[PDB]
Amino acid sequence: LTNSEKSRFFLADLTGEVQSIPNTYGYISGLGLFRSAPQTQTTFLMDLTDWD
Amino acid sequence: AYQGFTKLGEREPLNDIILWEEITPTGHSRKEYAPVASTEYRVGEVLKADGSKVAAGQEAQADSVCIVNFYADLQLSYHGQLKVVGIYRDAELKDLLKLESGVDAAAVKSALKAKGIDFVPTGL
Repeated sequence: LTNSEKSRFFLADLTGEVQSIPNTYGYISGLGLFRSAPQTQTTFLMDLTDWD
Repeated sequence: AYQGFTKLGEREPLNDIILWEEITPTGHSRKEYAPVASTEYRVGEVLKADGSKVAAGQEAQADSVCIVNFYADLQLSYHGQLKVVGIYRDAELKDLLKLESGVDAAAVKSALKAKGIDFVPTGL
């Protein structure tokens, strides 16, 4: 159903196509243990207190 | 280079080491000093008569325990005051003291003990 190799006046078959999708991992991001804290400024502070 | 962290700083000591002192109409147990140039005072630092800190070998010259935080470049205390003050007469203070390098703590304690200052044991 398509042109052959090395000739234009003959025919050949395509018979589909294979694919190679890379490997992606999502275990840690799927754990959902990180809590989103959206903020406005470009730098956030924090003060640490520890009683003796 | 941002080497990973930014430390904004540590809080300066608060004036809470005074447990008991002879309080009168005026400052019987506290005296005033003229601040020395380019010298930073914190609470709990031992001072000599001239107003400088006690160094190694000068432990017997201990005069008072600073109870205010002074900023050398600003030349004002953290309470907006013009002069540094310290406890020199009879009083009871917490054992927390800030001494310089190579300063004998026991020698400083004995020198302040004779003037009337006692140091209650503090624990943690």
